[PDB]
Amino acid sequence: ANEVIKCKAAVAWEAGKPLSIEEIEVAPPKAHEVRIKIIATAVCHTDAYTLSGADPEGCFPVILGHEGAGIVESVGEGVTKLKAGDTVIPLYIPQCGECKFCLNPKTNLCQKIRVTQGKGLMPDGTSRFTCKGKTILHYMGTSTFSEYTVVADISVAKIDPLAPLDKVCLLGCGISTGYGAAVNTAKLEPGSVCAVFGLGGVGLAVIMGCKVAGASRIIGVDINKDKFARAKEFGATECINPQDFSKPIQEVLIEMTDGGVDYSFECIGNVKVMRAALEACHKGWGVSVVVGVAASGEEIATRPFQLVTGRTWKGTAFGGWKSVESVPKLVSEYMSKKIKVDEFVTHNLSFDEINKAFELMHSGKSIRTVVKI
Amino acid sequence: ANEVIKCKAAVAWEAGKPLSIEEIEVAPPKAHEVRIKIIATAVCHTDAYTLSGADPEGCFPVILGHEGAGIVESVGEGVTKLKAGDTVIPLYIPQCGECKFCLNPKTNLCQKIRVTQGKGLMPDGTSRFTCKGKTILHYMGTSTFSEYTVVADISVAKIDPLAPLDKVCLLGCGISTGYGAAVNTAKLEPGSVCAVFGLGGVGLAVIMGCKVAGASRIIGVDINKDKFARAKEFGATECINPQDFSKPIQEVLIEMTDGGVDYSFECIGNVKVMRAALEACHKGWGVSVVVGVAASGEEIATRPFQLVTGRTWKGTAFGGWKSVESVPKLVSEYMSKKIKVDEFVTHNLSFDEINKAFELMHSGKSIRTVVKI
Ligand SMILES: O=C(O)CCCCCCCCCCCO
Ligand SMILES: O=C(O)CCCCCCCCCCCO
Ligand SMILES: [K+]
Ligand SMILES: [K+]
Ligand SMILES: [Zn+2]
Ligand SMILES: [Zn+2]
Ligand SMILES: [Zn+2]
Ligand SMILES: [Zn+2]
Repeated sequence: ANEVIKCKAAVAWEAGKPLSIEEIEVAPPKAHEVRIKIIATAVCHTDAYTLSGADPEGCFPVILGHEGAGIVESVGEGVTKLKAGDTVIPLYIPQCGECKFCLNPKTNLCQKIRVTQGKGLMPDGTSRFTCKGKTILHYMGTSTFSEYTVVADISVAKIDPLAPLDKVCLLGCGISTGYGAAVNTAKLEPGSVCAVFGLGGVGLAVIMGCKVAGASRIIGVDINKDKFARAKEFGATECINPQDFSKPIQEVLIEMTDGGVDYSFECIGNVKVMRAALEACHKGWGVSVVVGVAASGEEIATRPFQLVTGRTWKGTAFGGWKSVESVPKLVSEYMSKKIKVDEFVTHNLSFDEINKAFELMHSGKSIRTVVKI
Repeated sequence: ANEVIKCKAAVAWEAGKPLSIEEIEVAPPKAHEVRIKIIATAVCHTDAYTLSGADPEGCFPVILGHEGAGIVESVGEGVTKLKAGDTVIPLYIPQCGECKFCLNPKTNLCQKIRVTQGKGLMPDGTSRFTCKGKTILHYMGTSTFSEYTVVADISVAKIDPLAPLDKVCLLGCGISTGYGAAVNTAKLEPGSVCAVFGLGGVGLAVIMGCKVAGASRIIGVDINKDKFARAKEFGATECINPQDFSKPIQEVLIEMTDGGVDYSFECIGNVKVMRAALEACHKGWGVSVVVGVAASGEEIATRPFQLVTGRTWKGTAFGGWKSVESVPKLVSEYMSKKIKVDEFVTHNLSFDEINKAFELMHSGKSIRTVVKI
């Protein structure tokens, strides 16, 4: 049958500390669970956020990581859609396909296993990870920073067997979220004028999506000019540095587009930028999409007049993609060269050097660092 | 040859004081202007809001009133589509039909004459009103509180000649705004679950709209239980008084609807309630609409999480109706008994008793008081 697996994993023993490569034990999959051999994983700002200890919802010890790609090692009882050998991507936003949310076309926020996932546990209320006699928690239902992870069977996307995993693992969060924010949440029309705040991975995917949608103008906004070049390569028609102006960035964009942009996207998680992103939208029909995850407690604000006169404030989680359905298609779009993925990889590292991925993120030198398990 | 007209008008010489019935002069229509004989007018909370002085940009002396219906008395140079005798409704939201706003299907906010109108002046930068050697300012481009008023030729809706003016004057604002908020802004689908905050004329019109759109549950919310009976009559499936509960109203609504409403409308102009209305919306697809009625002066707020997890914050002005082409149709819908108007009229007064219309409103014992000129 399926035996316990002894492998390595990057364990987060405590908030504020770097990850530790430990020898852990991964229990076999129980009913409706699948054990996956992680081949490649990357670091998202959210992983770092939780690791810092700033996340009031974060618990330790825990195995982080939610951008990964691997191969099904084994499945539990009741699982028939997935089998050993299947090429897959773990999903932090599952798709049971039977709940109120999955059944509603307007959302992708499946709630079937949210409760247990938030507690870093499998649906049955227990963890599949142990290390040196201690229970180690799951993270975002994925825990991709391990040679082997166990996820709910509704948290799995079966993808093209030929997809390069050291690439598509990025579709686990960043690229998909940004891309979807443009084509799913905003659904911008050809010819639209867009503004993108934050030119990191997510921001670049937004630009990518805006270009796929046929936007006439895509204005990149970032205080770090070093990110401009790549933003342009992705489709940005122009980039502006807020520090180069002496007035509110909103005013700069308004004057720059004769009224404001048709669509703006905040990809940083900064509440002040979110407000500016909203107010930079054109009167009457402007739409602003919050893609970034702001620190707990922080709240956004603006004057109701902004909404009364036509602006709309929206947000998105994982680009609004119903995970199980979409991810395989997104991988196919990458395979057929409809969207870019490779362009997001700025660095490559081995599992033992996973901490450098975190460092490269803070230094803001990279977009995405792919970790080879 | 149009001459100066000596007539009666309700002038607001200053804020915080009752309107003064004065004898004024109304200059003839200059190029592209229309002089209308007001037959009936009503008082909207906005009129009282300006009068109270609580409005930052409120200027005096001025002739208030923006809910009116009348007959074209004469037209200025260049006016070809309108003539003496035409049945009309003045519009505070114009429709030049050629600026970028009028040409865009996503908005009704024509900007052609915004600037001058905001200053209580006609497009040429001057006022047609005078009284006792003093120039009196126009209001919202309509100034219906006069036997005769002059408006830009793009601020005029030509309506069905058979329409009872002592009725359709309410379509100048309140009814149209609430109704449009439901069918244009929200565009709620049949079966939708709704919540309406503020059960005044606007709220009742929103309820009527929700009913026309085929909403399943329509929850009226107001701290004044006296407004419940009429709300039910308009279609509210039930009403709740926030004061009958300890927990925040959004928590109450969330509990009542197993997650929150699909659409919520704030019809009071209170930023705290606006936040409640937004958070009272269901996760994933909830949409809250701020119905333009004030200029609160303050700001609205919430946690980005609300938007990230699916809720959408919108706003509306005059229900998003492209005024010149819509008002006539709304009149036709009332004529065809598709929508209600008569049910909004709770009191009737003569022009001389116009101040009483303001009293009935502040005491919240009334929906709409139609003033017969
Ligand atoms: O289903 C739910 O209740 C909540 C779903 C959470 C989705 C919001 C995304 C927050 C940031 C994490 C992903 C980006 O790194
Ligand atoms: O400034 C513009 O272009 C359009 C105007 C936006 C104002 C919204 C209307 C609110 C006025 C009070 C409600 C009617 O008494
Ligand atoms: K759109
Ligand atoms: K809708
Ligand atoms: Zn992420
Ligand atoms: Zn589900
Ligand atoms: Zn116009
Ligand atoms: Zn009004």
